[PDB]
Amino acid sequence: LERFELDKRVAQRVKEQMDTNQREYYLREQMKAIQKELGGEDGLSDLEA
Amino acid sequence: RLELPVIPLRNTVILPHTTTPVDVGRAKSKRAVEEAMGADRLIFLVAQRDPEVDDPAPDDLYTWGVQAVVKQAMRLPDGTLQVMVEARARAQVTDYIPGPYLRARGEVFSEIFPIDEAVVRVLVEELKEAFEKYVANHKSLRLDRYQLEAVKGTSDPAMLADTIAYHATWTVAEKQEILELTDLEARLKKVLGLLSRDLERFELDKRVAQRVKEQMDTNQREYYLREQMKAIQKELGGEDGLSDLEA
Amino acid sequence: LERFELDKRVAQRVKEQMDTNQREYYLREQMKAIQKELGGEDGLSDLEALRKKIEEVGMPEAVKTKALKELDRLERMQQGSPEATVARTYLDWLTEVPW
Amino acid sequence: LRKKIEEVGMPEAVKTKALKELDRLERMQQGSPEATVARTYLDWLTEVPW
Repeated sequence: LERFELDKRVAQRVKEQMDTNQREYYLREQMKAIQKELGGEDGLSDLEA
Repeated sequence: RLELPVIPLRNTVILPHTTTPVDVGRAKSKRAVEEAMGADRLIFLVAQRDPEVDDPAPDDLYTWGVQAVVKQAMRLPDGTLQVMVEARARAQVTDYIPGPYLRARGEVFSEIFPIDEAVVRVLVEELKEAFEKYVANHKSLRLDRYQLEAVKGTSDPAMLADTIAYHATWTVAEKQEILELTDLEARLKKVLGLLSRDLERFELDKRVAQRVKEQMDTNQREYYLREQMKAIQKELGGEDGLSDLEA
Repeated sequence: LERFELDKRVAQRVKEQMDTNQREYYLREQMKAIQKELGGEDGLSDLEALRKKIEEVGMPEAVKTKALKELDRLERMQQGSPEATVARTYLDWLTEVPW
Repeated sequence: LRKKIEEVGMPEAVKTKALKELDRLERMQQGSPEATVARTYLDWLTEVPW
């Protein structure tokens, strides 16, 4: 029963780990979505020149 | 105007002729509410700073108070007394006596509003248009749609402008910036500019939403095509050839 | 008549510059806020002090430009194997060369 | 290791960099390389008495 309980706790632990990996990923992609929009502000109409 | 009670603003700015609650959470301002019930119900609402020191400090107050005849004043005495205000007009806080609690003199009723009510009520209509375009696109700020029944069927442009200014929710400092202005005509310019800025933020939300879906598609299919190409490379006998001194 | 039309256009465009400034203000809030929250205290305020300093470090124009480009290629790497440290030491060099 | 910096006497610069590498902590300490190298620099510094 003890090793049942430790397996339950480590299963919930890697569950929380995976959920944090995913949530961090969505926040990282949101960060890069903010990040894209400064070099394109700088990069404008060089091409016609 | 007559050392009327300074009952502070708890994260609000009380605008002329709109109902917005005022309570107490301290005995100090409860004594201002006691003289509000004692000086025959004409109080002097002064804005205090972002989150208040537990005593009203002299650095708390700001220049423009508002004149408010108390509509309702509930007695729930445990340190909280629901003294309601539907204000009359703003005024400049002339001086301040340092407390606790603080006294303040204030200017007379602001009953001066400019001429050409045709252009001002066209601006009222345009502000109604912009607030319809704002709330129907900003449900995202947990905004409400009974705030647009509170603009239709009324003839006071002051009550109208204060209705759209408060029910377009933002920080206390910008409502105080609205409370700075004595003109009827530039106050709607202020509200329109702030809502145009926040619709620009809604457009920002749109473009970063587009970019987030783009990043999902690009990074996933890049991983997809990399493992495509490397499976192809391990199908070929170019796995043999990569040996030089190994060879 | 044309002068008052120019008055209204200038007032609306000053409001537009305010809206773009406040949009950029929120975006800078989010870039520093995420690289504080999803970063290591902005690498002990490295990005903050440098974006302050690119102004403060008097430089020529294209050099200021390239410095902001160093700013833009970062704000995603401060744990990093060189991808942090290469642009961090290069920002630190071209701040500490006397112009 | 948060208590450690004012548990052990320091010079000002060692104190301040110890506070710095304290600040980069308090997350996952098994991966995430800013945290583990902050923990190592916090140990290798703050366990030097002064």
